[PDB]
Amino acid sequence: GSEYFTLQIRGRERFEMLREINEALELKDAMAG
Amino acid sequence: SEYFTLQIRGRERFEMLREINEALELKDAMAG
Amino acid sequence: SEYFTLQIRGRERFEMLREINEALELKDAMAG
Amino acid sequence: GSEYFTLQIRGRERFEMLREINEALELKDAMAG
Repeated sequence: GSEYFTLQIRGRERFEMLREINEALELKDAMAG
Repeated sequence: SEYFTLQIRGRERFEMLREINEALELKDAMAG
Repeated sequence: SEYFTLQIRGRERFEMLREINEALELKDAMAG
Repeated sequence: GSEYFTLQIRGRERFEMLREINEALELKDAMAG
């Protein structure tokens, strides 16, 4: 299975941007299986 | 400022998002 | 709405940003 | 040299987010040469 990694992000706005991207990529993951 | 953490699935995805993240940090630093 | 264009240098970078872009579109569509 | 590609982006906020990312990546390009 996938290994998980943690990224340190500077700034709330940047965090929210990268979090939204990550959440979207994970939704794509869910449709693949 | 306290920094945030984001947990990412997959090495390639992590490396991509890390590259983006660090490039954004560089852009801030180069502006001054 | 009129959509925007962004010009990107490099196939790998383009594919990465396109994947992100389309995943965001999917997230919108799945919310309703 | 690099080939350029155009991406169609839906929504101004998303455009600004991806544009900022792209601009940052290109700045990194400039420091490599």
